[PDB]
Amino acid sequence: SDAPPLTLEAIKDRVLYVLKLYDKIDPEKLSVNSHFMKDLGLDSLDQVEIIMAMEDEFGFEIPDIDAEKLMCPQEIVDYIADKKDVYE
Amino acid sequence: SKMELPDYKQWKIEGTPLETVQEKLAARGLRDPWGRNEAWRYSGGFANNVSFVGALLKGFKWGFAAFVVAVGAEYYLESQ
Amino acid sequence: HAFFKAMLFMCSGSIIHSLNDEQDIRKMGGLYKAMPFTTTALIIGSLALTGMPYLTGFYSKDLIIEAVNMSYTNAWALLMTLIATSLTAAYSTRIIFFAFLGKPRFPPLV
Amino acid sequence: GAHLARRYLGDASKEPDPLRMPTFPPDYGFPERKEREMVATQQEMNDAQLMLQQRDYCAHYLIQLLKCKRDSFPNFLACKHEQHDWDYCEHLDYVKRMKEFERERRLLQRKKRREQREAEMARG
Amino acid sequence: SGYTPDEKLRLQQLRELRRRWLKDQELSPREPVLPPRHSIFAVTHVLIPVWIIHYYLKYHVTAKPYTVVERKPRIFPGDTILETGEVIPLMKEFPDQH
Amino acid sequence: AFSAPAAYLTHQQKVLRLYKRALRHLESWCVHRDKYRYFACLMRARFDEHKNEKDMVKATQLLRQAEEEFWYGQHPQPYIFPESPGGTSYERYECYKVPEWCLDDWHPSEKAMYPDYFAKREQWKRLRRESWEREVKQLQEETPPGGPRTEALPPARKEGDLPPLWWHIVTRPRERPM
Amino acid sequence: SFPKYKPSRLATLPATLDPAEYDISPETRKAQAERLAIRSRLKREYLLQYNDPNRLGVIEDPALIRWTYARSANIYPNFRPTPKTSLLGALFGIGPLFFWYYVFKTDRDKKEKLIQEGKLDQTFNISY
Amino acid sequence: VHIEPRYRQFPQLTRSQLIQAEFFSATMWFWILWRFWHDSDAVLGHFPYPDPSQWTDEELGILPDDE
Amino acid sequence: MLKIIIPTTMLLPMTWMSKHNMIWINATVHSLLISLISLSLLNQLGENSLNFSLTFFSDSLSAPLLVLTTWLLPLMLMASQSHLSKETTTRKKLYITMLILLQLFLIMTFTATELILFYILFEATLVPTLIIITRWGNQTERLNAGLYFLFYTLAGSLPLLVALVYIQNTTGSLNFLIIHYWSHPLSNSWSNIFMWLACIMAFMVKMPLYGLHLWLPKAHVEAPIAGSMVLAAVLLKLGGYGMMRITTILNPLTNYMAYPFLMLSMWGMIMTSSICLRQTDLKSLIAYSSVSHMALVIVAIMIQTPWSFMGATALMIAHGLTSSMLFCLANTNYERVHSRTMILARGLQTLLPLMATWWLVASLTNLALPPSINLIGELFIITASFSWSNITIILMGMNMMITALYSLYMLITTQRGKYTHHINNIKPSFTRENALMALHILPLLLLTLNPKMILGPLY
Ligand SMILES: CCCCCCCCCCCCCCCCC[C@@H](O)O[C@H](CO[C@H](O)CCCCCCCCCCCCCCC)COP(=O)(O)OCC[N+](C)(C)C
Ligand SMILES: CCCCCCCCCCCC(=O)SCCNC(=O)CCNC(=O)[C@H](O)C(C)(C)COP(=O)(O)O
Repeated sequence: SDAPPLTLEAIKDRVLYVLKLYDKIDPEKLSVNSHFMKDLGLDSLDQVEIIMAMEDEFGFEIPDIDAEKLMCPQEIVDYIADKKDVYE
Repeated sequence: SKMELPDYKQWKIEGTPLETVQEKLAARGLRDPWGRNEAWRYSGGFANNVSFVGALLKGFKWGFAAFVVAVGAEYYLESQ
Repeated sequence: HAFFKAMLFMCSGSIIHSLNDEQDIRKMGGLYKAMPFTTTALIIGSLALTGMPYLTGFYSKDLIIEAVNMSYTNAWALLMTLIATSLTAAYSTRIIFFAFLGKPRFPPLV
Repeated sequence: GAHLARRYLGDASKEPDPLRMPTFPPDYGFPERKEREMVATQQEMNDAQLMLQQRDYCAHYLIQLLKCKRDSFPNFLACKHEQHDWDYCEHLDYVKRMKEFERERRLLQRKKRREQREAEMARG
Repeated sequence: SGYTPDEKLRLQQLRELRRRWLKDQELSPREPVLPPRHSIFAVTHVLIPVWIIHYYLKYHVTAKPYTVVERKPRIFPGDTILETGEVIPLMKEFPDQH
Repeated sequence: AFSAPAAYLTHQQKVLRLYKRALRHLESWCVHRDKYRYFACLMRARFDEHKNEKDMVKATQLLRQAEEEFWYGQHPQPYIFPESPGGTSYERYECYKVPEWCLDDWHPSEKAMYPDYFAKREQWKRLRRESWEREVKQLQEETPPGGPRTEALPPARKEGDLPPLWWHIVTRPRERPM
Repeated sequence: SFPKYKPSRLATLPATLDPAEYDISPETRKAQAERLAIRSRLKREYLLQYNDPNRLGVIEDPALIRWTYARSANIYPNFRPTPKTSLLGALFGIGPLFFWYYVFKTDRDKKEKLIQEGKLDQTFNISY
Repeated sequence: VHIEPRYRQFPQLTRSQLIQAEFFSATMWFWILWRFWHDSDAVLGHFPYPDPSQWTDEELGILPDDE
Repeated sequence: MLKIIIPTTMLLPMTWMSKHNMIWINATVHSLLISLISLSLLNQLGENSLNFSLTFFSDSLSAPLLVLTTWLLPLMLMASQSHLSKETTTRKKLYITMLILLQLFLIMTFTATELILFYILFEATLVPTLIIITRWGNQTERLNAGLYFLFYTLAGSLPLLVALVYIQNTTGSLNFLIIHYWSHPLSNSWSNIFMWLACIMAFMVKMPLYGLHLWLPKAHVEAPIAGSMVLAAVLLKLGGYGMMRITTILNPLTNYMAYPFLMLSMWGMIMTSSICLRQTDLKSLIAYSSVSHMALVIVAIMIQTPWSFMGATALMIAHGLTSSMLFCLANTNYERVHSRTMILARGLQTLLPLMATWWLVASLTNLALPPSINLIGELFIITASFSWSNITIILMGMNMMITALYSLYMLITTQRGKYTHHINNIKPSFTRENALMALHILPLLLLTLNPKMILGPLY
């Protein structure tokens, strides 16, 4: 049929996967609750690039006003889960 | 069904045009931190692809072999 | 024209359905090997459209062009027809090149 | 194409006019011209219902081709000799038309040059 | 930058409620409680309509003049007419430009 | 679409939005991935060259010039994601979205099928009925006397309350309803 | 530096190219604050009745009623006979009628005059 | 026929689709070659185009600028 | 023909003697039976009309109108009972009495053999319609609407009466048969010109003519659904019937007196079609549609050719049915949401699919889709006008482009898009409304099957 019913663990796995290929982010130091500015020491442009990478990966656009607020991978996972009605 | 993502450390910009991009940016003092993300588009089974002329001549070998054997049959069938 | 036009549209629809309803050719990567039957069909249809000899588009378009070239007609219309039949191959080449050749450009979930 | 360039850029006074052609009478340069003969009768052409544009001096070959096409219906690859003959005699008709065009062109240029030369002789 | 604690808490509670509602949309195993030959297609879709059409054309449409008109068949030199048996003569001794 | 807008856009927000738009349009121009990476790194260098301008006036002038250059050199046919407001699947499924209150008009024969679902629906309706008054009281108490100044709503705070005005957000039809 | 873009009636000026939004004053910030305040008040009013469990029917919108009433019933009471109004009314209500009358009268006079001379090619003109 | 997603790997291909595509490309090229071998005149022209300059004046019949 | 007149006069006391809960059933069943009885008038001759007696006669132009009226009464009864549920028994009986009297007056109007009796009945039809509009209208404007309905008519009809009696003192009779057999030419004088105007302006204001149409939107918007149905379907056709009957004595003056009316009709057709594009009200759109169609009918009657006459008759019948259906369709949504604004309730196809199908069929028939009788009449009129003058195909063509637009616009505004979120009182459509729509639409296609019966005596 069509694409499978995306689940929460898959979303989190993809988010951490795409974040671990970023050269400015340490893989070991990166956690699902890590803060981009505080814990990882990135600026706003790096956040914009990360959000653009998420848009490219999952194939849907995140509005700017909603995009600025995301700061940790858990926030991105929650936003994507709420957007696509993923509940399991 | 029930398939997990591959390892993330196998993706390397080495051997792909991303290496040339990084070398060009290194001469300018800059860097490309997203090459490893794009390495999968060149790494595996997508490593090579045909050209336009080569794409047009997809089944030319088999077709020409069939044409040659058919022509040979025709030449040595009118001899009746 | 009905045959190969409908078939080219069906190939385009197959490509669209495969790539999660994506229609922009700028996100259409290397489908020459990933979609062999679709690639074969689209290449054959593009060749038939361009008046490749002894295909379906040849037996009508070739005679149309050769009848226009040998009639008491407007010269500007003849020149425009020739430029148009070159641009036909131009845009067919654009479709094939951007859709089937090169490296993937679609989202990673294949 | 060169004829178009010659008529539209060069001197068009010695170039034939396709709409107004011929401008010379048929027996001017010829001591005698044979009348072109037609092989198929009006009634045969009417009964075959060829078309108003296919009823030229070539209709006999077309009638033969249609008859052999109808006779050998399922074998649609058998009427090659008749088609070739019809195409050949069409080609002969076309060559005759080119001959008429070239004759008219040289007639016009020769007549105009000879008139200019006679006027020049009468002007001196 | 980012959320404020009120926004984070509201998003949390709304997400829990939305997930509960989405879970409730699932169907229990019994939910749709419904209350209480080979070539037949070619007979009732081809044969019957063509029988009716042939009857109507043969016995009603053709009963009036000029209702069905066919163009006259082509006649060439050399055929024989079916009715009168007339044979059409040959065609004027081809010049034979072989 | 989910966050309450603010009164105005800050200079940092405007610069970030210009950065995103420029990068996306450059990707639209640079079809291939390696070329896009090269020119995106060049664009990043251009953007962070003037990151430390202490005078806001010159920063806004640079922003003005960047907007003018972007408008002149923008892609006339930029890439749009399929479900974005300019995409080919923007509002495709809006014909399949039906509000929940329609289920109140079903014939009892129709409701005979799916009994458990309608029991759960009755549970949810009773919960909404019981929590509406507390939601209204909380909104009344938290609102400033001059009325609300933004569109942000408070969360729940007491023992078992629900966030005010939650019914029509929680009970969204779906993204792919039918 | 680059060619300029000039707005038109049917192709307006973009927000990012508006000079008025790059030269700001605290008065403009206050005005934006009031705008957001009114919008938030109206949104709260709408959402209070939107979520009411006991509400059955249509939430009446005073803005829609105002729009329809202004478009339909409020026009004549605010109409004054001015040179502009009278001239436009006379033009758009009289000029087309006389123009079309002249066109059709001329065509029919030509047709009748051709008929009288007997040269119209009226063969097979049975149905009329 | 069941095929699962790959996530950054080449998609799974069945033998049947490759066989079909290769067969159809081969048959198209065979048809083109066979038709050109049997019907070349449809492409290269069948009857020679004459040059009007080589036509003698006797057969076209114009007087030699005398009368 | 008293076999049809007496049953209505019997409908009156039958309604007034019924039980309090059986008025609607009895009225509907016996109105349907009377329609079935009136179906027999369609057996017409080819040379002369059915001259029943010294007082009544039936032509092939009035028989379809009688059938349409007798068919429309049960539809009005079906539509009216929804919003009159809270009304008292006596007032419901009075409303049914008004409807019955209107049908009776129309029936005797379409078959009067003499012009003065036809005038008397054609003017007597004013009272029940005005009473209905003013008494059972919903909003405060109804009063004014009634006034606009009344005087606009009377100012046009008062001179006609004078002209009529004048004719009786000149030719000695007003009987239609004697008038037709003893017709004499009208010379070109001022007295004859004013006689022409007096005889014509009443039916011009009834159609209505462009510039004289300001009463129609008021009357058709402020009236109840039955009132709107009766004004749109039948009452507008009185002007056309009268013009067709009266133009027998106006020749050859009409040959040049039709120019101002032809120009008004064509340009106002274009103007009203343009008006329909920008309309915030749904009933006014249908009203201006009616104005455009009746302008086409006026053109057809004025050019005075057999093809134009047939097209005019077919167009009147088709327009009556179509406009009645459109009004009922709009009234369903109004009863749902209590507002006539078009953009209030949207996306109704998601909520009411079969009603969306009814809307689609009604709008397709409105824009003259072939082979409906709407397009038959429109095309006959267009061909006759082309014979009149070749340039007409411009203006008509423009109309044929604009009309469809607004039609589909209405549909796209009401049925498509996304539903209004705050409207949650949209109940599923009742069997009554669906039956009303089906009874509106099926006779249209049935008449399309046999179109020779609405093409008038010129057939
Ligand atoms: C908003 C819409 C309302 C309805 C509109 C209906 C239109 C009614 C107009 C009536 C049309 C024709 C009326 C008069 C017929 C001829 C017109 C006349 O003006 O033309 C010349 C007439 O010459 C002069 O014009 C005389 C008329 C001048 C006085 C009339 C005033 C015109 C001003 C317009 C006022 C608007 C009238 C309508 C008010 C609503 C013709 O020359 P002539 O051959 O000698 O006269 C023919 C009659 N004969 C044979 C008896 C001799
Ligand atoms: C394809 C055609 C269009 C492409 C053309 C695009 C041209 C644009 C290039 C030129 C743009 C500029 O230089 S405009 C440079 C703007 N300069 C400033 O704003 C100075 C103050 N710095 C800050 O505000 C923050 O540090 C900030 C920089 C926002 C970072 O934010 P974060 O660190 O907190 O994430």
